[PDB]
Amino acid sequence: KLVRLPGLIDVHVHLREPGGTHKEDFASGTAAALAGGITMVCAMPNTRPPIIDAPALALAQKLAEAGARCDFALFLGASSENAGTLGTVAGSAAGLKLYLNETFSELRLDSVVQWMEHFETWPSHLPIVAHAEQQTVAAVLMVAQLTQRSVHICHVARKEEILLIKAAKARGLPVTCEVAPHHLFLSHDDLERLGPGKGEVRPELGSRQDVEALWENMAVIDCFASDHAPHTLEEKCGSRPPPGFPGLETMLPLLLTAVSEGWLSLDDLLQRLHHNPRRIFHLPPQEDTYVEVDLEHEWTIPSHMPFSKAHWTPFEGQKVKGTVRRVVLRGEVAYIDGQVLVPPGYGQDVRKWPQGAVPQLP
Amino acid sequence: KLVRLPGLIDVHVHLREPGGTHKEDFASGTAAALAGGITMVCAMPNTRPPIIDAPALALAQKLAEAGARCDFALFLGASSENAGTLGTVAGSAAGLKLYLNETFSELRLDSVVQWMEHFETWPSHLPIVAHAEQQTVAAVLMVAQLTQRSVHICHVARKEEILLIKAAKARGLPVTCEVAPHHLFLSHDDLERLGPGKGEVRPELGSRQDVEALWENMAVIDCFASDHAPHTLEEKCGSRPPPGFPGLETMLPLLLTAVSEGWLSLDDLLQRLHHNPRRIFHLPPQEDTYVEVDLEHEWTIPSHMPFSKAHWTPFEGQKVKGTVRRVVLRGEVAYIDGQVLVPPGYGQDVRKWPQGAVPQLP
Ligand SMILES: NC(=O)N[C@@H](CC(=O)O)C(=O)O
Ligand SMILES: NC(=O)N[C@@H](CC(=O)O)C(=O)O
Ligand SMILES: [Zn+2]
Ligand SMILES: [Zn+2]
Ligand SMILES: [Zn+2]
Ligand SMILES: [Zn+2]
Ligand SMILES: [Zn+2]
Ligand SMILES: [Zn+2]
Repeated sequence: KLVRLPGLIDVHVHLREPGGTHKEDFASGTAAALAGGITMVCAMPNTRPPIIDAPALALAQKLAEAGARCDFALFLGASSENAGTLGTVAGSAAGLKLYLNETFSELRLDSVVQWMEHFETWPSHLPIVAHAEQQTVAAVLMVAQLTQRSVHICHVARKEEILLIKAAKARGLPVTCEVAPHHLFLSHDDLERLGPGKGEVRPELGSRQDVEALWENMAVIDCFASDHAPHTLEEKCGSRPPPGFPGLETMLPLLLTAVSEGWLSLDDLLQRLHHNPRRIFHLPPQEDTYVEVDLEHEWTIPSHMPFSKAHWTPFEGQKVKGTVRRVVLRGEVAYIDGQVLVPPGYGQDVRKWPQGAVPQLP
Repeated sequence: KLVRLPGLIDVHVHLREPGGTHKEDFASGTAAALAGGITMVCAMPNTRPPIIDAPALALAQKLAEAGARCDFALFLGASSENAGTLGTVAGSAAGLKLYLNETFSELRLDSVVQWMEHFETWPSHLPIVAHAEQQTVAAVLMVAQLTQRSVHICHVARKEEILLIKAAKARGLPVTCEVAPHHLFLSHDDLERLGPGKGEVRPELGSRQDVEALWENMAVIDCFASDHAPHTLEEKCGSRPPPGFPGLETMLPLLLTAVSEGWLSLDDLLQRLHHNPRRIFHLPPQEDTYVEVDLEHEWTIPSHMPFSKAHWTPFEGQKVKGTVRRVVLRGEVAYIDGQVLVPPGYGQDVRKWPQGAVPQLP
C-alpha cells in the first residue's frame, strides 16, 4: 500500500553546473532529486562563473534546460558590485541569495551597507534568502526591517537561531526559515565517525541541544530544504576540505523515518516540503505530478547513494524506514525503484510558465 | 494594465441549497463567487436538510455538481448524534464544521463532551473548523490539545479572539484562523446606517478597537473568507431577522482597496486568499485558472450586487478601488465585466480529483 504525495520542492540545492561538474551537474543532481521524491528544485548561484549577472544567468538557464530532469528555478546571487543592476532579470530568478558568512562561495559582502543596498534595489515583491549564521540572523533581520520587507533564512542550525526567529515571528515580523536534514539527524556526536574532512559543513553540525531545540521548535520551521552541496570524497578528505553534504537522495527517507517514529506528522512534512515552499517562493503547481512512497520498507543508508556524483554520504549506516517507489512528473513516469526514466532536458524553468511569474503591482 | 492573480479560494460560504434557494442556490452563489474573483468555494453544511449524514451529503454533491459554476468542496456538519458515524464519507468533504455558539443553524452541541467526541472520532488528518466566539475559542483550543490535533477558527471578529490565537501560536499550538471582510471594514459605527435588522450578523460587528486589533495583528490571520451568508432583504428587515451578510461579490474589491491604501501588500492578500486556504484544507491546484483585476478602477458599492439572490449588501456606499475584469477557470472564460460565461454544472467537486484527496498514513 503506497502513499501518494504531491510533487515535493527543495528550495536549496547546489547543482554545480557551470564550472564544478565533476561534483554534480544538472543531469545527475536532478536524477538525485527525483530519486528523493523531489520534482522541483531551486538552484543556488555559487557556481563558476557565479550567477551574478544577466549573461551568467542566460548561460545557466540553457545549461539547466538542456540537463535538468525535473523542473527548476535558478537563484541570482548578490555581489559587491551588482546591486541595482539586476532589475531586468530579477523576475526570471527563484530569488536573490545573499552570502553573509564564510562558506563555499566567493560572493562575499564586506559591509552591512551592501546588504542594505541589495534590500533597497532588489524588487520588493521578489524573494530574498540569506546564508546568515548566529548573530548574522539578527543583523539581516534588522536590515529587512529598515527596508520594510521580508527575508528567508537558509539552513537554520542552532538553538540560538531558531529562538531568535521565533521571537521575531512573535512580534509579527515577516521572516521565514528552512532547516536541512543534517541539522536534525546529525550532531557533534557524529564528528568522530565522520572525521574532520567529511564533517565539514556550513553551518557546522550542532550540539545535541541544538538538534533538540530545532525539533522542539518545529512550529517555527517553515520549510525543509536539503542544502544539497556535493563535493567528491577526494575533495572532502584532502588538504583543504570544502564544506557541504550531498542530501537530495537521503532527505525524504530520513524525514519519513521521523514520521514513522511520531516525531512529526505527514502533514507537517507536506507543509514543509510542498505548501510552504510554494507560497514563500511563489512557485507554480506541477500538473499531473506526484510521488508514491512505501512507508514500511526498512533499509540502511549505504556508503554512497546511486545518483549524486559526490559518491559519499554523511548518513552512511543510519537505519531508515520509508522509500520512494515511483515519481510521475507532468504525466510521465520519471523514476521507479532506482531507475530514472526521463532524460536530461525533460525539466523546465518554472519561472517561464505563465503561472510561475511572481504577481506584482503595475 | 491588468494584474494576473491565481484562482482565489473562499473557504467559508453559504450557498443555501438544499432548502433555502430563495436566498441563494449553487448557480447564483457561484456566479457571485466568479464575479468576486473566486474560483473555488467551500460550502457550509447548515442547509435544509443539513449536511450531517451520508444521504444528505450525497444529495448535496449532486445538487452542487449540477448547479455550481466554479469548483467546490462541501463541509460536513457535526451534530449531537453523528460523532463516530462519518468515517466512510469524511474524506470526501472539505472538513468537519462545528457550530459552538448561537447563529443561523440548528446544529447545536450542548456539551463540551460532544466536542471531544467529534475531535476523537473524526479522522485526525482531516480539517476541523469551528464557529467559536470569545471564550469559546479558548474552550475549543483546549479540546484540540486534549485530543492532540489542529483546529481552524472561523470568522475571527474581536481583539479578544485574535490575541488569544496569537498567544496560542506563540506556544506552538496548531491553530489557524480566518477573518471576514465585514469585521475589517465595518464596525459599531455602521449600525446606525444599517439598522438593527440588516446589521445582524454572527459574530456581531465589533468596536473600532476590535477592527484595529485585527489589522494590527494581520500576521496572525491565516485566511480571508467571506462567510457569504445570504438572506433576502425582506428577511433581514422582518420581525426575526436572521444573522449574516452576503459577501462574495464585495470581498476582493474591498481588499484590493486596502492594498491600494498600503494597509497590506498584494502578497499578503494572495497568502490569505490562495496559498493558506490550499495548505490548511489540502485543496488542489486548478489548472489553467487565473483572475485578471484592474487595480485603478474607482467605484462605489451599490445597493445590491448583480448576482447574489440576497439582493442587498451592508457595504452600500463604500468607495472602493479595484475590480475583477476576467476570470478563466480550467481553460474556459468564466466571467468578463459582469457577464458569467460558464453554465450551472461547469463546476466540479475538488475532493473527487486525484490531487484533491487529503494524504494519509495507511
Ligand atoms: N553549506 C555548505 O557547507 N556548502 C555549500 C554552501 C552553503 O549553503 O553555504 C556549498 O555550496 O558547498
Ligand atoms: N454568520 C452569520 O451571521 N450567519 C451564517 C452562519 C455563521 O457563519 O454562523 C448563516 O448561515 O447565515
Ligand atoms: Zn549556505
Ligand atoms: Zn536556503
Ligand atoms: Zn547552500
Ligand atoms: Zn459561523
Ligand atoms: Zn470558516
Ligand atoms: Zn458561516
